[PDB]
Amino acid sequence: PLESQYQVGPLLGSGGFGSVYSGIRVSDNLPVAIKHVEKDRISDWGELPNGTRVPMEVVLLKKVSSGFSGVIRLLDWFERPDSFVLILERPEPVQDLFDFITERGALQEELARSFFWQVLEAVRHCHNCGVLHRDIKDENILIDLNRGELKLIDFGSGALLKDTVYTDFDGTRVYSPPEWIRYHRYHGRSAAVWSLGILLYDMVCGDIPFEHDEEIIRGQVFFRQRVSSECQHLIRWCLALRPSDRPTFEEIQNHPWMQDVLLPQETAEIHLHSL
Ligand SMILES: O=c1[nH]c(CN2CC[C@H](O)C2)nc2c1sc1ccc(Cl)cc12
Repeated sequence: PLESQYQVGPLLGSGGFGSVYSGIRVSDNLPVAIKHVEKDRISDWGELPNGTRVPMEVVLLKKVSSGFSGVIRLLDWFERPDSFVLILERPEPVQDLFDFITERGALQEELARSFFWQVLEAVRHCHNCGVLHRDIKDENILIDLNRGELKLIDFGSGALLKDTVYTDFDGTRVYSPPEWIRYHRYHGRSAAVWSLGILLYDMVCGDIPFEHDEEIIRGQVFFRQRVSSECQHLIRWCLALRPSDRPTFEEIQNHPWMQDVLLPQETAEIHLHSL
């Protein structure tokens, strides 16, 4: 047990009410993120395979951890009287997709296609593991600036994936679909695909398409930057008003705009400058 197996560093992130510290695993120097979660604001508890009462976030992290590098891995966790503490992998150097977009504006299609594809692979891997993220967005995506690999983070609004209707939601409103806004219901996959359309527009236009409830419900997309027709068609497809008109993961990945994606390595050399 105990907190001498990590050395705590500076607080990460530039705002918000959460607490995440840069850390280093004393045992082997592995860089890690130390995320503190308060009991008071966990609304969702689950119970572990061996049946302990933990935050849903932990149950979901444990279900998606494993060889595949597309989701940040939970390396360990500890409970305290008033909070849980989660130890996760930390790439170094790293930058979130929100900052990266703040710095570099709208991304070339080629870089968006490669980022977007790795996001699809990560989300497929969560779904495949029985986990629904429910807050896919540029702040919840890390870029490993050296290998050009993206990593999905923050399962704090997620749920077990199921085929029936969800009537609760706690993620980011401007990424949530029109069926949630109007009826307080949605289904997992189709909701996630809407958030993927918002994300792809964000990447190619440098900002999200909708801020207000009405624009979400209206679902009309205006492009403010030059964006190929195939990419605009994928986006409008993801943002179909009717859930059953959205594409599956498989159709998104077999879309003509998704062909000939760069490997992560090439993506970092070309767009992140590696060598
Ligand atoms: O689960 C997380 N949450 C957050 C916090 N935030 C709340 C604001 C944003 O949604 C995400 N950061 C991280 C994680 S894992 C992780 C791993 C490496 C690094 Cl460098 C940061 C993080």
